[PDB]
Amino acid sequence: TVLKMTDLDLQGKRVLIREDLNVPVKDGVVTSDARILASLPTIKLALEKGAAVMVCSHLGRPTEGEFSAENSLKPVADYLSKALGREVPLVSDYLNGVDVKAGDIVLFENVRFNKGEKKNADELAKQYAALCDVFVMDAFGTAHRAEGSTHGVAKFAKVAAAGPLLAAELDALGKALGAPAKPMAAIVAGSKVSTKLDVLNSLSQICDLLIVGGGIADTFLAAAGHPVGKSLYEPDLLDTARAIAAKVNVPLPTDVVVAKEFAESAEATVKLIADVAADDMILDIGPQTAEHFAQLLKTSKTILWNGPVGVFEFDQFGNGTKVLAKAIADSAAFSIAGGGDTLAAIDKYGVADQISQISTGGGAFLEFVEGKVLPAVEVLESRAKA
Repeated sequence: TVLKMTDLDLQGKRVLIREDLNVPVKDGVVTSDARILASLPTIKLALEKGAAVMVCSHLGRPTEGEFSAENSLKPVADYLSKALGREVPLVSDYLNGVDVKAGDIVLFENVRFNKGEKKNADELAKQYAALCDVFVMDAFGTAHRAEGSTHGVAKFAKVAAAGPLLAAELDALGKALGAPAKPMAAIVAGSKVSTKLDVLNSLSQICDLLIVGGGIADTFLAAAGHPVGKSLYEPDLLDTARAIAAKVNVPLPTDVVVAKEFAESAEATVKLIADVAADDMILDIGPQTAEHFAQLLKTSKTILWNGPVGVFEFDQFGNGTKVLAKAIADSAAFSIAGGGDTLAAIDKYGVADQISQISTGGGAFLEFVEGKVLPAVEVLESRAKA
């Protein structure tokens, strides 16, 4: 339970809003704005509520204590000025005081230039908190970090609350992971079981079908005694995968698309799983597997989508993910999706409108799926109780 900015009285109050404005930038220009688009209703509501608004965010992982022009938020100030129809100044020196009136908005320079940001320094947290009456955390994609402007500031601000976007992401994730409508399917892909072990084990206690992809799928295929050829798997994790497959239904591919190499002389071939050669690379699920998986997805009432099932930027290895994306788009289930490759797949196959919730903050998304405490949410919950 956290305080909500929407439930607050903000008229004439100085409001520091931590947004996730960490967008691609090239040559001083924003080249994609999904994170900014998502945050703008928060910014607009605070202004409508009578606030003096200070927006802050990170950009990249610059060196603390230096100005790095490539990491400056000036392109986001340019963008916000055109989006809001008003000059939105970038404020490059603010920890010692900033002049902002009710009804106005400024954009702080990159919080990660500040010495003490990454390690959550009290001195820095207190300087943030001194600039405002209310601190609002609205950046779910950084909620897994205890940093000066994501966590420390909320220790010391007079009032500390969640923003509308943070609350909405916690709600949707709570919907999919708290007690989901059954049956619940999860798709988890990646290069290694070991690197997503916490995700897999958590979902094993939550979902009813666990569709694995990529190198995770190779280890499950190996653990079942299937040949995976020249495809990455972890022999040491074989017992773990078998334990996971004992806890939850993990359907395995019945057919796959293989190639020996990426070359103009190579052909992409569908084989049954038993016929994978020792020099074949497993690069997509096969058409029978894709049909079976699609039928499973359209029977589910909840879908967690965390990964493609093939190297889909190659069309010869894209059928599995195309079919699965379309199935999720057609399915009656509440679907949530997260992870960079997943969003790329959603964009490529044009199903974004048909996904119930698309999380843009991968790392914090996975931590929430794993059952981890999110420090940014934790500090908000402690403030509310006290």
